[PDB]
Amino acid sequence: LGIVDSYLKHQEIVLDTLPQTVSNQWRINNDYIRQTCTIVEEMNIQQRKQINDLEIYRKRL
Amino acid sequence: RMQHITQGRTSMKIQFKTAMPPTEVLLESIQSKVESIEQLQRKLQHVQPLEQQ
Amino acid sequence: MLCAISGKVPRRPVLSPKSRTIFEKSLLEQYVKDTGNDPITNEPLSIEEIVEIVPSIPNLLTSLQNEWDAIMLENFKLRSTLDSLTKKLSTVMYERDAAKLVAAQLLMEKNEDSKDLAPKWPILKNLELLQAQNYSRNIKTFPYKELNKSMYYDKWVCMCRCEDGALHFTQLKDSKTITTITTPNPRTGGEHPAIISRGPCNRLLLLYPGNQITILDSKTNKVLREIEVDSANEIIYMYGHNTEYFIWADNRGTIGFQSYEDDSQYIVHSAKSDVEYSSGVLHKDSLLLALYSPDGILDVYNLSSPDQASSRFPVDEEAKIKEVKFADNGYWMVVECDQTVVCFDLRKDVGTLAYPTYTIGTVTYDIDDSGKNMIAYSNESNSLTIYKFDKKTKNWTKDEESALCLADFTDMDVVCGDGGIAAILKTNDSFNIVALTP
Amino acid sequence: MLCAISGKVPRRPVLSPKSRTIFEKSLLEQYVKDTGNDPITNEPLSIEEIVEIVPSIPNLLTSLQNEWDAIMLENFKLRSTLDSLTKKLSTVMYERDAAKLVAAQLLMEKNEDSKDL
Amino acid sequence: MLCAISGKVPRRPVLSPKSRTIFEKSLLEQYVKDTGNDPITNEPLSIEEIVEIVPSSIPNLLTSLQNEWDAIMLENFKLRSTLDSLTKKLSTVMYERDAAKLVAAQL
Amino acid sequence: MLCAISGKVPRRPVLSPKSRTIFEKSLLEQYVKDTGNDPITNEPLSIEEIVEIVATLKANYSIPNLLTSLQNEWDAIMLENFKLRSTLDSLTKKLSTVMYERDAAKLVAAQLL
Repeated sequence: LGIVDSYLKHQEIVLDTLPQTVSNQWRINNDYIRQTCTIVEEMNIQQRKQINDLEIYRKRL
Repeated sequence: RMQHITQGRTSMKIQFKTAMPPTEVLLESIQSKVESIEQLQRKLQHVQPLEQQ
Repeated sequence: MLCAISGKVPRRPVLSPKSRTIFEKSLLEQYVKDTGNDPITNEPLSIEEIVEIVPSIPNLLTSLQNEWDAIMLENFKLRSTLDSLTKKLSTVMYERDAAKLVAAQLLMEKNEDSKDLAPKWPILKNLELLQAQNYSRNIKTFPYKELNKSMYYDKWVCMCRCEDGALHFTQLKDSKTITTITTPNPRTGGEHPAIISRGPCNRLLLLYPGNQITILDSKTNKVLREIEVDSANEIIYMYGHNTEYFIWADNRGTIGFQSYEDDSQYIVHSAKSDVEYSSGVLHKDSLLLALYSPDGILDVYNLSSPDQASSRFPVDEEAKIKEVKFADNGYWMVVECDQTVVCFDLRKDVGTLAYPTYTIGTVTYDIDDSGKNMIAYSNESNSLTIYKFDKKTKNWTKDEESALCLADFTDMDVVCGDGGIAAILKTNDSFNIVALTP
Repeated sequence: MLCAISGKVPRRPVLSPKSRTIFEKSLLEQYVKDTGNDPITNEPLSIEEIVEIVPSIPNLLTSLQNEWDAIMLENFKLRSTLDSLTKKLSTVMYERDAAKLVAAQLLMEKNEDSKDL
Repeated sequence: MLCAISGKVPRRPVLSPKSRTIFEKSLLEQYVKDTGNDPITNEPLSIEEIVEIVPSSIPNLLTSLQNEWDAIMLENFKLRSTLDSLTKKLSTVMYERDAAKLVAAQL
Repeated sequence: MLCAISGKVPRRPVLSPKSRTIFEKSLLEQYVKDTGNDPITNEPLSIEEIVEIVATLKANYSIPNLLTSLQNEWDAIMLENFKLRSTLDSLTKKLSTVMYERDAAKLVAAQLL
């Protein structure tokens, strides 16, 4: 009984619960992640370039 | 009541199933790239000591 | 973490120590080149003071915090509301007495006021039981009009019993002829069909969960076809005597036509978000379909015009719709509520009644296809009363009453035809068929 | 000392000068944002009038589950009891509505008493 | 919620509006009746300005769990900071070893 | 911009000026109170030197679903901390052995030179 009593209240919370979120929140979440993916790719490349530039500095010095 | 909530949820799930697989595919790309990045850091901070040596 | 200037996530983030603010590198550096300042504080800032930055559990914790916030405000308002309402409850107990001062002074003032002041049914006083049988009340079995050997239609009413892997159908149009037909139940697990309707040439439409329809030939007992309907919403109406096509409808109001023999099919109306239906009924001209549920939703769709909007008919939510019928006159839509009847005149504007709604937990009733004869059963007296709609007095007038010689009957249906009037009286598990005779 | 909104010991306790009552900051702030009022007295209250007050491991989630279900049972017993009181009050609303309905009927029957001569 | 003077949960809790601070009723009132002032700030304070607080764990559980998560993430990152620095030390020693392995391969 | 300690987006983002690196506030502050230091560089770092910086799914809508997700992620990071300790052991062993491999390679060099 008492689990179901609290869970019926839980259900009444789940009912209430997103129009604000519907686009913008997930739009921002996605676009933020796309930003993080873009900078993550750039950081991969930037690291690679730094590896090569330090290897050439050793090979020259 | 549980199905009534599920009808609400569905109304959102149809909307958000546009955005949710992008967020998943993006987060999978993060997990792939951050491994690639940590390996890049490791080799950078080994060749910096061998430059000093 | 947004750049203050762009409002967007930086691709090369930097921090100003003056404003403690994240920027895109280039934007902060350009602003400093243009001004020598921080953009937020306006304080003097060189490029070199900028800090370049070296490259869901706590969100769930702050979520549960804000949820706890919302629920504590909720239990709070429930406490405040409960106090406000018990205050209004003792106050409205007092308003029963405060009303007794003003309203009961008015009641003693009004105690002082009132103190100072188509075939026609014969006479039928006898009855007999023709049948008693068990049935499966969850098998909604739609009645069918059938063309007599004289070219006019008789409605047949049908009850189904599903038991021992067979379907048994008891059918009548009048008190003279009652027939029981038996077919297998085609479904392999013995699962009961939810709706059954006759089609032409011995066809039987059987609707199963998941919107699966089986066409069964009732004389060969062979499955002719299995159709899986493309709707996520439960089918709540399915009818065959439309003759190439049957008609079906969702609880959301998708309405579709489907060929028995082939893939010829079409949709005339599409699912709405804000309705639920439990049943439907089709007008004699086969163009108007009423879809309804007990909570007073009654929408009529014109099947000839897919773009024509449904007409909403006004019924009180507490009335509770048991059944809707279209009368043989073609212009009464007869709505059987639990204790009262609402009759709409379809010639007139939507919501125009044919006669005022009036009330005659003990009683069940049915109206005939004329819309003008009613039989009602009382579970207290165990008797059938006949009411007739009187064309001079515009009301249901009691005409005769007859007693049964016998559980409670929760539902009933009337049939009439040349053989005579019969009442089908239904318990939750069983039915009785009673002829009415002179 | 407990928050009057939550019935729980506040993490960031505050006091209204109107109701003289302890609250959790977030809750009284949310309440004032939404209503402009004190929650107990319903008098106008601005945020600037709120006084901010100057100062098991694997089972901890089961402890939370039990304590949270204690909120949530409490929220049911509140909501359900408040529903029974709204039910009896709905009948008292039909009492006051039928009192208005009958009073309307009787101020008609007062015209009837006025012609009874 | 502790009295600033005693450090304990008051028996009759009150607030000074001047210091925005909880006190035991009698401890704050002894200072006000004597001085007319708040004892923390020395600002003027009457008895009528003392707010007498009308008598009455999930956000504690959240605070505890968040600080437990802090301690977990600090333990796991003292492990990660050690792992990153030791794998940097490992790679350093491994490459200096390889410089010597290029020598031994020639030899 | 993710926290170096947690790999999440911070709730309360902060930068150590020592390591020029982004952290969640309570994580960096817990290190500073415990150690007085930056957790990346081990340089001295006071609380005052920390530069403070100026969605949920459709199913993540109920307390049972949100707590079960929470407990899943919490139990995950607990077995993750235990495995992190056990893999950190496998690298610590390999570090001590390889340091002495370098020194022994210098001995093998002395034999071969």
